Amino acid sequence: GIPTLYTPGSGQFLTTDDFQTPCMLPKFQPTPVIDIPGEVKNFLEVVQVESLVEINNVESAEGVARYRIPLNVQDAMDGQIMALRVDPGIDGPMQSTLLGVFTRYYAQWSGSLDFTFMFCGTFMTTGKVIIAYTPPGGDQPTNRRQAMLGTHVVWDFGLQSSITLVVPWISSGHFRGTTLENTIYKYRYYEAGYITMWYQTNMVVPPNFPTTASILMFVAAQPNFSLRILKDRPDISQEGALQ
Amino acid sequence: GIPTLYTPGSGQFLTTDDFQTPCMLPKFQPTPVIDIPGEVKNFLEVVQVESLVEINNVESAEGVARYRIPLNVQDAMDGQIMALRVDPGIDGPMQSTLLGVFTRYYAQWSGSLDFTFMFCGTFMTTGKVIIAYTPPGGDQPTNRRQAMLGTHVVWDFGLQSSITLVVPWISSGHFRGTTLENTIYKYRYYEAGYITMWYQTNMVVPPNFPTTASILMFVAAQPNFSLRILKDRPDISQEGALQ
Amino acid sequence: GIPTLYTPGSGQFLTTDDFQTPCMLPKFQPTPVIDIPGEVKNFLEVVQV
Amino acid sequence: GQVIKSAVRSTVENTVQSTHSITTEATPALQAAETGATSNASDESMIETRNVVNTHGVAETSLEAFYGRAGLVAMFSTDGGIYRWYINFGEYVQLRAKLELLTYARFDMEFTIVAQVVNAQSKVQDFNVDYQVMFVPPGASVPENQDSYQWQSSCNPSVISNTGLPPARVSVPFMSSANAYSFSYDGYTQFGDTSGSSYGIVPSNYLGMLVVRTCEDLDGTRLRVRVYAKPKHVKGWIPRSPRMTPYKSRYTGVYTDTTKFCANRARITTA
Amino acid sequence: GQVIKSAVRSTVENTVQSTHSITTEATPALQAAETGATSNASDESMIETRNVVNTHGVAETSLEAFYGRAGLVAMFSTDGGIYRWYINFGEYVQLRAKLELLTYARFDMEFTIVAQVVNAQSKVQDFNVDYQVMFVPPGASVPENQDSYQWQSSCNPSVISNTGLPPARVSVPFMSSANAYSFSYDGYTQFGDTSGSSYGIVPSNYLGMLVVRTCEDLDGTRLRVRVYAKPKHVKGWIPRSPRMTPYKSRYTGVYTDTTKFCANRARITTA
Amino acid sequence: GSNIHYTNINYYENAASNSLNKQDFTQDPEKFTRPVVDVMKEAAVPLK
Amino acid sequence: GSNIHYTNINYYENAASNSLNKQDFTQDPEKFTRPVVDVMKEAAVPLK
Amino acid sequence: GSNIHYTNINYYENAASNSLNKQDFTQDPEKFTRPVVDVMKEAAVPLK
Amino acid sequence: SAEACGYSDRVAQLTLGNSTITTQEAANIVVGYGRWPTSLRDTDATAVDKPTQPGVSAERFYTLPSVQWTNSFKGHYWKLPDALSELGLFGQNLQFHYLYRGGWVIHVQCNATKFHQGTLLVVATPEHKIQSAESPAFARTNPGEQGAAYQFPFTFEDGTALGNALIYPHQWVNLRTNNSATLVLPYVNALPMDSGIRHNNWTLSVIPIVPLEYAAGATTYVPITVTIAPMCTEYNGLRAAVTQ
Ligand SMILES: CCCCCCCCCCCCCCCCCC(=O)O
Ligand SMILES: CCCCCCCCCCCCCCCCCC(=O)O
Ligand SMILES: [Cl-]
Ligand SMILES: [Cl-]
Ligand SMILES: [Cl-]
Ligand SMILES: [Cl-]
Ligand SMILES: [K+]
Ligand SMILES: [K+]
Ligand SMILES: [K+]
Ligand SMILES: [K+]
Ligand SMILES: [K+]
Ligand SMILES: [K+]
Ligand SMILES: [K+]
Repeated sequence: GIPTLYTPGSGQFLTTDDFQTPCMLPKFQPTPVIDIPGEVKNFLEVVQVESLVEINNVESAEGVARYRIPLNVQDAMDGQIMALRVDPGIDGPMQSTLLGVFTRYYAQWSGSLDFTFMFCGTFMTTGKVIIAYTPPGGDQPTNRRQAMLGTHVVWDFGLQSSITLVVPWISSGHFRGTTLENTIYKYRYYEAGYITMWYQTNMVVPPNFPTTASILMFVAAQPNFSLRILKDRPDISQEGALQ
Repeated sequence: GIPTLYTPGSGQFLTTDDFQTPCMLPKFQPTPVIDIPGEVKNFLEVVQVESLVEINNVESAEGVARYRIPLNVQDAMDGQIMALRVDPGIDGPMQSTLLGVFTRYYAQWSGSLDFTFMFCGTFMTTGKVIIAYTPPGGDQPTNRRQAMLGTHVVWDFGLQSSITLVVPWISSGHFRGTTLENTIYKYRYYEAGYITMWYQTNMVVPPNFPTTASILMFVAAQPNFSLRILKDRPDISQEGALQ
Repeated sequence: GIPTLYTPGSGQFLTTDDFQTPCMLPKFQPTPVIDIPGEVKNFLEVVQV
Repeated sequence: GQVIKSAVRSTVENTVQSTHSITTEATPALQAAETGATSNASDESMIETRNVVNTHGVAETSLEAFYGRAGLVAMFSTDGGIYRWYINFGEYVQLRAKLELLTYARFDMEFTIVAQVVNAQSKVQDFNVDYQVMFVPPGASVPENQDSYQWQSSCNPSVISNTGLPPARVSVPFMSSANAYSFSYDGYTQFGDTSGSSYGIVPSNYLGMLVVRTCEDLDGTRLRVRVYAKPKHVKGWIPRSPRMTPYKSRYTGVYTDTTKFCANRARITTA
Repeated sequence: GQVIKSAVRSTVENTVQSTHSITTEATPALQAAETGATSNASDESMIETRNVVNTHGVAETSLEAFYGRAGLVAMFSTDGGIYRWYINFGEYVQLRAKLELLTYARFDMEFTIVAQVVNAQSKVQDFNVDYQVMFVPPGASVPENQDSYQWQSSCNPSVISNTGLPPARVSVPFMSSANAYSFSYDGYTQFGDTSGSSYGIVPSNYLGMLVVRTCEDLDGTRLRVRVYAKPKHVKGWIPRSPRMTPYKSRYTGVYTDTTKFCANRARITTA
Repeated sequence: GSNIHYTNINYYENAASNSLNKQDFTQDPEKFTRPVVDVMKEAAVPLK
Repeated sequence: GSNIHYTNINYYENAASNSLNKQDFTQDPEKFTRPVVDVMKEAAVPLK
Repeated sequence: GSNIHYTNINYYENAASNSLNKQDFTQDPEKFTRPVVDVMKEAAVPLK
Repeated sequence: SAEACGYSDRVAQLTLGNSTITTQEAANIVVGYGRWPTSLRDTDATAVDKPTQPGVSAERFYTLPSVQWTNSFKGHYWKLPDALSELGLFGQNLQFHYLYRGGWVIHVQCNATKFHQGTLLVVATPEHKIQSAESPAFARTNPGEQGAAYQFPFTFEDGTALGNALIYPHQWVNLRTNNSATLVLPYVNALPMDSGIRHNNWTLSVIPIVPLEYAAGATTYVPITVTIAPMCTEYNGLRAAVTQ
């Protein structure tokens, strides 16, 4: 026999190990691979698909209503419409999105984010709103003047129903942790900032028209987005074995 | 010694493993291979050989009589002669055939089936019968009109005593399970259909001739037939060790 | 270390096994083979007598 | 019939420097979600960007990297020296939820078995015992007792190991009669039956059972067994909407209705 | 003298598209089983078929794939620290029935031995002990006791292992004095004797016995042993009609007469 | 990252025995992100 | 299915020690299915 | 019988460590069976 | 025309030695495992003595006593070479030698009329054991030229299914179609040669699977006759005559 010296690690079962092992059916010949549409090779292909943000997560909103950002005819100027931390993996409106679910399967992320909004009022309903991304350092902007100093887009309601605000990757490090859990890891260190929306002018409507309307909010990863360090999704759990 | 790291599986005895091992008699020299007729290299060669189906498996039929399909002079038209599920591995008339035994040594099968029938009445006895294969979806056909809508052959008794009905492989998947056990696995999913035989005209005989005759039923795998996943044949069992 | 998987038979002592093993005297040099009459290489040579 | 190409990349996209744009021609920001298409607005078109040669890889999100690790699929204790486990991945939710992210998938699997002896009070024992795990395909006879003849296993594959040896491990090929396993099936298990209990399960996903025993009888103790499965050489099709409700049953995707996924906050205007 | 060729294939036969046929010439469906030949009617001749490039393999039904796995052939407990097992595969029916599917066959074998200590009540013990398995060819002296001189095993092959080590395993070549083992023999074991007990057994199939002992005496306990055999490099001739009745004896194929193989149904016209 | 050079020999008969695949790339996501018949250029309005 | 490339070196003296054969093909079954002297073509009647 | 090809590398310094010899032939037994000075052909009488 | 049109002619003539057999209602001819009898090759042989090859004196057709297809007929069988061990020079050569090797040409005959119906399976089974009894009787394992009646046809006297006997060289005598079956059999064994008084390589069985029936008043006495010819035989180990 060839002299050998076995080392530490011998006999261990590392769940992420990658060895060759004897097959239970050495001569088995599988069915042929047939042509099936929709092959996916990497989940980055999935997170780049836009999905709805559960943005109106308040007590008064149940089910489907939670996807609608309320808009209404104002009687004052420069008012706020919504606010949200842009971090894709933290608990909140983003957690149930495609981007959020996969981000929650990982410990770190990087990349620009695509936040698209679609106005759903009547054809006659007009308006202009400003959507801004505030890079980290302080608290969310308190008014439109402060918000507009950051990255932003001014959206004019019209034939093209939607607008995109790209939250560009602006970070000190190449990656950020996906959680902002503070008590233990002090990961608040990684906060990516805020996205806020304000009336640029006002929502305006004709006589007897609905004075309230909705905006749907979509989010997806941009082409420079990636994830690292797989981890179990915190949303999937159980008590005893299922029967 | 060369550094090594032994892995999970070490020391295990997988019955289907395939390693090289020291020989008890390293210098032993076996007798020469001599010329013996009938060499077989693959059991597909065996299942392609026709064998008798124990088709008349009823209380009144014992032993050899169970291989005979009863035929008799009719006094009504379009009557049924026999019926059978075509599945080669399930309990029933097929289980004791060559095809059935080997199919029962495996978990999955695929391929067309050859069902051949030989008429054994007198030379003067005539008749025409229709044999049909009903692909799955419903129950066995209730009458000749329903049966003839499927794959079929019309057989005319004559000099050539036999006829073949090919039950072509018509399946959603490339393979089917060999059992239709439902309570646990819900394999009824794989049912391959039915084969039924009906009088096309009538069995006709001269004066004082036997008014009953027999048909022998043969079955075999076609050249596009194969089996996968070896398993123990359910028919072979024992209580204690044999002495 | 090179990943390995040890198999059944490991540790067994088959009397007819044929492996290489460390020598108790690795540098030992035996006496020369001298010319001795009657060398036999196979016992078939004996049963033919 | 494929009108949309799918070129492969080994790194994420670079950022190219961009300058201001004041025009009535190009309007990258204007979109129309009604089309069903995700926005095509690029970073460079929405703000002035710098050059970034981005070498970030994409490996850890590949199907192989995502699925390529072991997860618990079975855990049980023998009774009378034997246990029959129907092979299915619905008992333990973590791996189950992962698989349901795809509609169809082909993959081989590496099964790892970790076993030890425990007493009546479920206290682990330092006791080496030989155990046998036999794969019984559908249609084959399942042993009723620890000493039944089926354990001869002349055709059924079996793996015999010892609680004193490292975990047992064997690979299995893509065994379905189908051309891919299905993790979502909107149909019934058989013709002629429309009962709810036969809905949503594709029988071809069930390849049989694993029956386990100790080769000889333990005195008052039992064998505790954990089975782990690791998908390998994964090919997948049609990504699915992720599970967003707790699992309740092993064989069905039944769930408890809910009015929210994430927790509520005071107001939509306060992040 | 071979007038029928046997070309080899690695996949099953393809299906070629066919069209209708209305003629008095070709009549593929008409057959004559009396000739002893299996029907030669092809799918394409009986119905209109489509093209099917069938890549299904034939590997798992090859003799090597069918026989190439271990099966139990012996199981016993020592008595007085020793046990003598006559090498024969008639005690355990699964492997026995498989071998009888061929009339003649040549093959090497891999024997695997799994042993453990059990007490008087047949309860397994966690006790490592050295054991010896000695192959005693016919004509050699068989030890009467656990400490007899034959255990010196200077010529007889022996394998010494421990219940604390993995199962012992050794390969054996095709050892028969014949040019193939016979799994069916219509003859007697000797000239001058026509007693029924000497019928149907070919002596050349019996290569000797395996005698087992613990190297030293166990205190009140016994050694439980299982011997598995795996045919390798199989060459076979003349397929046989499969066993269709339960086995009753270890050395003969005697059986209980029966009037049916499959269970009865109400009528031949109801599937 | 991954090694540019490393052992890659299969010891077993069946491909199922092989270690994990080592490609791990991603592909253009258009079949999922923009499965539309008419091309809608980034610089133009989507609908007209 | 089976690997197109994989280790195939024998470590032992006797062929009996070698791992399982890796051919596994099948052959024309005619010697069992149609062991007749006169050829009976599929398109013709068997007996005349 | 014996393999026509198989590993044959020595891992140790001394030849005593090597595995068994693999020749195993036999030789003309004349030195034992017919150790005589005068040739006695099979077809002739032994003594004259 | 037969080889041209691709069919088998119903007439046949078998000529060996000083014997000729004819039939006008055959169903082709079966050649077991597609192999005609062949001589022992120098590379397969082990017995070193020059063999005896009797030629035409033993390679000819021997007709055995006929058997009646009675109403309760279960079938009949003959062991080979046992059945011819005491017939002609084949029998003498078999008795005077320790070793024997050879093939066979079997012709089973059973004619009735176009007013009769019935079907016989005619099968040649290698190593066919008569093991339905705990201790098989010599009278049944070696019935001689008279052959023996089947007692357990459904289980083929060996615990297998009668319907699967088709895996062995066979033909059928289906009265409406043919009145004879012909099988050419090569020597089969796990050895180059063997003793003709201790081992029967083949067993010829004629089993009714469809009972004999007929128009009322037709001839009821229908015999079955077996004619067998050794083919390509050789013997080694000459000594005095010895029978089992
Ligand atoms: C002899 C050693 C035993 C090792 C285990 C062998 C297991 C064989 C079964 C393989 C099937 C795995 C695929 C199942 C995927 C479907 C899952 C589900 O829908 O629940
Ligand atoms: C020293 C280690 C012991 C290992 C076991 C060696 C066994 C040697 C005997 C080999 C004979 C096997 C062939 C038997 C086939 C015949 C079976 C039967 O008819 O019952
Ligand atoms: Cl969080
Ligand atoms: Cl927070
Ligand atoms: Cl069944
Ligand atoms: Cl059923
Ligand atoms: K790049
Ligand atoms: K645009
Ligand atoms: K985008
Ligand atoms: K093919
Ligand atoms: K034809
Ligand atoms: K056929
Ligand atoms: K001559």
